[PDB]
Amino acid sequence: MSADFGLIGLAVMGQNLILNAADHGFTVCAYNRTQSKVDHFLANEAKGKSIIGATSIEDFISKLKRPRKVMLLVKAGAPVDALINQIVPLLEKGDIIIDGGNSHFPDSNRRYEELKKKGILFVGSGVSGGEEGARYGPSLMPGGSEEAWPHIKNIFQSISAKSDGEPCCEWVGPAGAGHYVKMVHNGIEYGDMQLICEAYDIMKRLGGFTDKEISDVFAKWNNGVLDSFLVEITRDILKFDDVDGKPLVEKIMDTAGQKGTGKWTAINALDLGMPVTLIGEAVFARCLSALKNERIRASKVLPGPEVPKDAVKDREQFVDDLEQALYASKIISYAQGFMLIREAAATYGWKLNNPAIALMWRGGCIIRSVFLGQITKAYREEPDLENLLFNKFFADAVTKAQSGWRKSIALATTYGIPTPAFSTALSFYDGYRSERLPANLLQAQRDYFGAHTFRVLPECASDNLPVDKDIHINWT
Amino acid sequence: MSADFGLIGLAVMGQNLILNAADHGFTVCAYNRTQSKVDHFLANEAKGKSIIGATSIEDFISKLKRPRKVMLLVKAGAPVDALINQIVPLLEKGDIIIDGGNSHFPDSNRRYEELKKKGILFVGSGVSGGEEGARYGPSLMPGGSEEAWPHIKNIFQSISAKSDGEPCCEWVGPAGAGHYVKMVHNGIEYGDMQLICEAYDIMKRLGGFTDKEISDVFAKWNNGVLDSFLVEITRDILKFDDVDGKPLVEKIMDTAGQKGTGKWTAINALDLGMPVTLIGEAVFARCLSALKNERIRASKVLPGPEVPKDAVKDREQFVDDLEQALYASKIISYAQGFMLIREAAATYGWKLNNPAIALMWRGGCIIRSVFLGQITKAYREEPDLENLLFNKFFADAVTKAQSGWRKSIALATTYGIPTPAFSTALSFYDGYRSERLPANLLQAQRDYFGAHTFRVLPECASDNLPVDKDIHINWT
Repeated sequence: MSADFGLIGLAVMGQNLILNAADHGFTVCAYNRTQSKVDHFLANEAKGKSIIGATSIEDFISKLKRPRKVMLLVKAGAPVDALINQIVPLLEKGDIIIDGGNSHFPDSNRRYEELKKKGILFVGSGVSGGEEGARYGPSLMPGGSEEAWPHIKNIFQSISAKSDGEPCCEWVGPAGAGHYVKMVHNGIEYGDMQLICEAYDIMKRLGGFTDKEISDVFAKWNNGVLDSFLVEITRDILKFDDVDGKPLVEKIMDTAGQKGTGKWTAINALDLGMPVTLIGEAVFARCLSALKNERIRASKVLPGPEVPKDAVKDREQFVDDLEQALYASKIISYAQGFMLIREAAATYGWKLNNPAIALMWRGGCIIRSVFLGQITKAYREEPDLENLLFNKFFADAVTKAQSGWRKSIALATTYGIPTPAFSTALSFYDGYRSERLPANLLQAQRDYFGAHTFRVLPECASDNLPVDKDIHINWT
Repeated sequence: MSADFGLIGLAVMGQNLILNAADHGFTVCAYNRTQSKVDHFLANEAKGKSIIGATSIEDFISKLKRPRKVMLLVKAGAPVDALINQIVPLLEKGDIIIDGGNSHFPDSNRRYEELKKKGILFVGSGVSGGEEGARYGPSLMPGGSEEAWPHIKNIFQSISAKSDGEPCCEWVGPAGAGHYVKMVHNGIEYGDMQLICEAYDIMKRLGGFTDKEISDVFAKWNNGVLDSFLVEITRDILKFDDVDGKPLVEKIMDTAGQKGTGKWTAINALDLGMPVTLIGEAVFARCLSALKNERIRASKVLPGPEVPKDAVKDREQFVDDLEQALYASKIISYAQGFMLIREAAATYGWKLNNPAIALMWRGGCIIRSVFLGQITKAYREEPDLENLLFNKFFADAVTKAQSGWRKSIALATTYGIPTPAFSTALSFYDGYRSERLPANLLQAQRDYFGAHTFRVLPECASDNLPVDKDIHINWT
């Protein structure tokens, strides 16, 4: 029948995607596990647009052009498998299932291979932008069956956010790759929110700035190198007054939530053996924050330095150093993010495209920023770039940051303001640039209590201690 | 027939356990997947001791007193399930399978429940001490079927290391709990090795100490508050000369290995939502070290501060500050370790005993130290202690450490020596003691781009913004 695609799952997110598609001249068939929301949606915001409803699953399936394109925006987990299982029999080879939910990539790897067995095409797609991003242009990160891409390309790229004419949507890669890349985006997200919160914390508890003053600093920083959506909303949150003129944010319970996609990145980093330390710290910091009552109790007993009113003499220098600390740390976190992507490409055998991934994150998504355009640029120039930090633009940024980065950390250190993300970024940076790390002692220790053996430095190879061989020493 | 227990798996580890049991007056039946190693072992080190061999699996099973006690010391994974599956039919209800290998606890949870279904008793046991620890007194951490404990108690406690008359072996708890606790011990281990390596690195690259000088510092520190096995072997490694008089350790390739048990703790911390940041950093640092060629390349291009010959004027003060940094950081890592244990007890419904776990880690194991005795003591006094840092002894240690801890970190920061573990410990400490963290902004941010909602501080509850309710604000 008539409908370019259908979408099941009519939460605000999916409704806005359908609306977005309709506005771009697609006929969309809207459906849900239930009914109330279909009729209601057709009655209100879908009215007078190219949006048709459905009553049955077979009705839905019947209203869709060939090959049938079935997008799901449902809760992750078994409900995704529920729909898939009741849709497969109503389908024929070459039809396309699109999971747009925040599904864990091994599930998408599985659904991909299972559907493939039946000749059904699978697209596991990341979607980012929130409610309003879905309405006007989300970031879309499709992966799965490559042969499904020519069929969803025009729908996806038309509705996606644009960055300098270019759509924020390219084919990510095979199997669970789209959801994988969406996962990492969410890990990076956690990192950027933690880094921003540390800047706020240092200005508040160390500098003694009012929220309006910290808001103005974010206003100022957004006008420069840190230009980004998260810095904008932070600027906006910090000046937001409660009904009583007092800053609303200072009344919020300081216990961070996490639905899960953030820990997944840290876990994956661990599985893959990549040092994604900042995202790790960002996840652990939310875990720390959850422990509200334990911290109230801790605050009454554990000592720390006094923060005098005059700890910051030069407020301009303080703020300028902090900007470089935030900015350099962010560069570390993203450099770590792309190391992860680099290792996952290699381990999973996925041909992940670094410029395209950065492009897809430039707009639509929560982490959108000018900074990301600069990442796209670096990888356009060298798509084989082994680390972001080997790019001149980022190497220069990090060189310029040196003094402000270290000064802000020593300052937070001296005055007892927690900087988990700033600290781990500098430690990683200083470790990463070390030709020789103290892991030589680590190896010696291991060979000592466990005879686990060790390799010799090629420049130290000798009679005993030969190159490319596992050496054990009797240390006793 | 005759044999208190049998042990399958005749690697050096298991051989030494059998030997240890024999010396304590047990008749042990030795067996292997194969034969050569059984005959060979009976021919040499088991000769003239109460150790008998076996030829068949049924032969092995027949030589064992009732209820039959079958210990496995084989490679983790499927080989453990292999043995179990071929032993179960040759067994009868109430017989006891003991897995002493380094098995991942969910596997032990599974084997426990499966064997339980057949009325077979299961013990998943941690074993720590290495080759020589197995020969004279390892740490043993049994968990599984409580009803198996009265049957293995005397064998286990007799052969285990002693700390002040007390055996380093108590019943850990149900299902996979023994292996769980062994896992965490190994996470803690990673942390202590990384912390030690950072002290070494700072003295070497920042202080410009020779290895003999750093060895003497560890000699000195081992005579005090840091008294421990790992500090001893480090002291010993650092003075160890290669065949050419040059320090051997400086020739070792600085790429750390990890068999896996270390990442498991960080992953579990993530699954459980506990801020086990130091173990995380220790695992990530090994991951960083593996990247040898990328770091050589990084070292040639990325800038950092110069370390002048006179960066350390006062070597005595430098060393004294560092000792407090190492010591305070270690206290953080262990405090994090027991938070993990605390959450796992609660989430899994396991009645984990904190004094007993600390006791079991006091001796035999790689992390053995006087420090651990002090942990046992703290939990004997208050077994309900919510955090180690609420204990006076540790609170005082951390109070005394303040100045040396922060000074060493600011120093490594200023001069560009990586201190991932020192840094994360201080950040965690400063976060943990904060009544209010900037997770209030995090929550505001989330409620803004995703309407995820937030709670109000009870002391800020009002007309709008009521207590114990999920608030959303229209920030725009």
